[PDB]
Amino acid sequence: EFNILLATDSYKVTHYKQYPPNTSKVYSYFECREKKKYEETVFYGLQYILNKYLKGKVVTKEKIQEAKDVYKEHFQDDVFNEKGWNYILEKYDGHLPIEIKAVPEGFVIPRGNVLFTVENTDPECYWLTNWIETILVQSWYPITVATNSREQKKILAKYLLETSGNLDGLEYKLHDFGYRGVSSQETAGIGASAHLVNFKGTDTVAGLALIKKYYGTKDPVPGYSVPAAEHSTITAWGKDHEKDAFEHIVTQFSSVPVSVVSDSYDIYNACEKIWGEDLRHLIVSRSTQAPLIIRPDSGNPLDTVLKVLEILGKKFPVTENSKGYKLLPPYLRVIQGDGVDINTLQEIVEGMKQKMWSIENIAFGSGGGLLQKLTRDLLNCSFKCSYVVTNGLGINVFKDPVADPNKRSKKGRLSLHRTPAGNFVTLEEGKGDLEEYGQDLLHTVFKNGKVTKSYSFDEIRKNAQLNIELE
Amino acid sequence: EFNILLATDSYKVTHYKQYPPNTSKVYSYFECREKVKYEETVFYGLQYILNKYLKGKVVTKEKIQEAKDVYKEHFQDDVFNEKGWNYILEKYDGHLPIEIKAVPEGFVIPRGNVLFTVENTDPECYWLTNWIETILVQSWYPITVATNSREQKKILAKYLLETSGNLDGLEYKLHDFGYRGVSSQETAGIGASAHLVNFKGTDTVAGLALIKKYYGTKDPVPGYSVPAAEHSTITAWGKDHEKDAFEHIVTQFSSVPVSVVSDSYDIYNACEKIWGEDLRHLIVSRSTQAPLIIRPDSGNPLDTVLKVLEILGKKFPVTENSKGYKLLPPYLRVIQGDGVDINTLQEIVEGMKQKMWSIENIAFGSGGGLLQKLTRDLLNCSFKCSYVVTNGLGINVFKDPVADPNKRSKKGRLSLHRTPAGNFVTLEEGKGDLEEYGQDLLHTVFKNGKVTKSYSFDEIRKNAQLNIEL
Ligand SMILES: CC(=O)Nc1ccc(NC(=O)C2CC2)cc1
Ligand SMILES: CC(=O)Nc1ccc(NC(=O)C2CC2)cc1
Repeated sequence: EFNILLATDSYKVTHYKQYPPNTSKVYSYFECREKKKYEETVFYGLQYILNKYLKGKVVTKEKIQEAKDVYKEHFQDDVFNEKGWNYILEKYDGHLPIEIKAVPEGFVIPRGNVLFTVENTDPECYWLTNWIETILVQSWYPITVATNSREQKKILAKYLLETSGNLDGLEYKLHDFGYRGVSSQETAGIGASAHLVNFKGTDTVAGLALIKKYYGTKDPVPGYSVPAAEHSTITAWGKDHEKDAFEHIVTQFSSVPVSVVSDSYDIYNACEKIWGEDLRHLIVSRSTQAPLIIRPDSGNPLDTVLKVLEILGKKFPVTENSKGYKLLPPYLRVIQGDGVDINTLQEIVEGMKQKMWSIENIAFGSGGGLLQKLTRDLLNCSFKCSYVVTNGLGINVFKDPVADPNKRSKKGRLSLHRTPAGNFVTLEEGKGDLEEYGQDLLHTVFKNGKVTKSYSFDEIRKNAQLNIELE
Repeated sequence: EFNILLATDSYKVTHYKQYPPNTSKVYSYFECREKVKYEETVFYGLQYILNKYLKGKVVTKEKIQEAKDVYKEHFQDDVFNEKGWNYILEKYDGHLPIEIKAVPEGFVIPRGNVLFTVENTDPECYWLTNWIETILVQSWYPITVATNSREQKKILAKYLLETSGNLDGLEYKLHDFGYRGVSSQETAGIGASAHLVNFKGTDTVAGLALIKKYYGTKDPVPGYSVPAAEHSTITAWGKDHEKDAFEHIVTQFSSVPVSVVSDSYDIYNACEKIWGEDLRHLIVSRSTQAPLIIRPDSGNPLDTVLKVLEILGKKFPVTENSKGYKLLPPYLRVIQGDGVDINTLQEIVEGMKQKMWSIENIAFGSGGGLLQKLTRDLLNCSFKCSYVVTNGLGINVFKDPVADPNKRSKKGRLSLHRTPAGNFVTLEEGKGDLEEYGQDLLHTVFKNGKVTKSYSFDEIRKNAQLNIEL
């Protein structure tokens, strides 16, 4: 069973002996720090952490004893705020005396703005604000996945609109194949749910359950998939029988869309000879609601995609759309699911555009690039103390390392506001109290062990829409 | 509650309909495919997966119904193999009819060798082998952390041995600060445990419990930490009171080691004037068992370490060790916990060596670089079918993409062997049965719902030792 007393950076266990004596309040904030591109970030994932880990009776006698026993061996010393944890158990029935205020989930906010703040609601628990830094900072992950996923959506929308004249199917153009490429089951669910803020396609089922339990959607599920082969279901037929495997699978799945990996031995032979000749009669007969989707999975991603389209365009009837771009027949599409990240995604669609291929023709799958090849440094996700009260006097605190101005932190009590031009500004030093900038956009979401404001996944999706979708 | 019917890639739900008719056996294997350079990998972490997710009754009526309802909406179609899962429920009381063979955990094996194999033990459950690919493939993560952690130990060992003449304290030279920098609580525990294969220092508490539950150590805990400041415990005193903060903290922790972040405003001032002058009397009085450990945390990592050392060298009595390298007094050390990954670690220790500073003087902390900035591509961790039986005939299967020879997979039944020179070789096409290469080095670790062979964390550590330690 999860124990919040064991869910912090070890050294934090020792911090109740380090703050200035007579400190009644520690107030800290989280930002995606500006770095001297990722100019705006989707705020998502806090509500999961609040419900799964922080809410309700999270302290018990047994949990305190367990922690005491572990830390004694871990430190080879007795340092551990047993009294402090007892106080929360006795006075608040194990509920964290903490208030967290946050921007609504789904909101898209420029770098360098306060996204949430944390403070203790009882003077005795001044040490608790930063105890829970470790667990709260892990919000960097769904924030970064949602943000990086949204940025790939911008690229797709731009090129889809240019080559086709509309955005139809945009929400299916980047599929999550990341289940096997992430570091754990829990990461898989969190990461999949963050991708679903922006798209509807995922093969990692864990994302669905998480969304239902922690956020909720009107639709039965937030995510979808279609029948698809892997290399094992082709190669199991034997090297001389790829055609047989192909024929079997497309016939099994004759009325739904079907993805078939085509590069087991020779992707170009498979497209030109097998699909394009031997089995062409099983492809051209297919419904528009059930195309064959050809899946290359090796080689230079751009070069392979172009050569695959070139091959197919000579074997199947291609049309030219109203924008001047070439379009495969509706029963035939391509998915590139190898080597895809935000950099290569851009290179592929631009390369397709150069060769006059509509983005209508293709969709993308991303695994490690989508859910694993990301770090806290990408958006400089960071949690810092900005305000303390000591001897009843509030003081604005901050770091400002001489060798790195980029690591300077904000001062005092913070608030987030709309500017007169409609942008965002973070006010420091309690200047929000002057009320010159309209309402603070941060809302209380957690207070004294209870979740006080929640968002549905439908609202979050609405908040995270692209401008191009809006327009 | 975790449901293994829902812990696969969505598309694998439809695979029982895609294999050749009358297939009775699917046999697959995992390798770190040969292409840095990461020539050898530590095999670690399968035992966690076996126990937490695969063993015992993993199928119930409720889990079957649950997955049915989920997949119906997910595919917008009824495609779930309800009958197959019911067969396992009814026949084997929900225990998986699967056999897994694996190299011992902690083993250091060159790239391109079979590390584990998977096959169904019941003909009806031919589809089961690749259903669990997704869960088993996540072993890439502990393998890669452990391997990358060990590669850094190799670097530290070389430079420590060169500058000091021994390896004393090596196991504490790379400390895990990755708890906040990983993608989840579960990942934190797994990765920390993998780091602990090589080192004893971690602030990621979750690692200890994982090891205790799934592996076990003779000692009460496998990892240790020491009291340390963060920016909030320095800055909370106010910008004009950094000295007061330093004095309070080193006085509170006067007889244990204490790490004190010193770059809140001006690292160089902090070292030269605050520590080196104002509070010097509180530092030179400390025990060898309780040093002050000064922690810079910003600026170019190499330049910052070198300047911090030059500053301290002029304020405190420096000795020259037997190898001719400079050594701070035993009550004073440094930890660099910013910008550290396998690349910069190398640059820092080489830079220290060039300036005649012993590696004894320093330790490193790494977070995202240690536990998060790694992918399945680093070691090319990959799971592939190599052998099937269809119509009673065994077939050696494989992929071999024309535009990428690096993606070619192995053929047939596999086994791992010791060569005449004492190295590892993987034999394909069932050739291990010819008995020209001695016994198979893989062991059966899982069979029909039971873990059949396991390793303590102490055994794993021993297996993973560096040659220089041996
Ligand atoms: C629009 C589209 O192409 N969707 C789509 C295509 C393929 C897959 N799935 C696969 O290709 C799996 C085998 C990897 C999922 C959605
Ligand atoms: C040998 C050594 O220097 N160990 C060591 C030093 C510092 C810390 N911990 C910290 O510096 C925490 C503040 C980040 C842990 C172990």
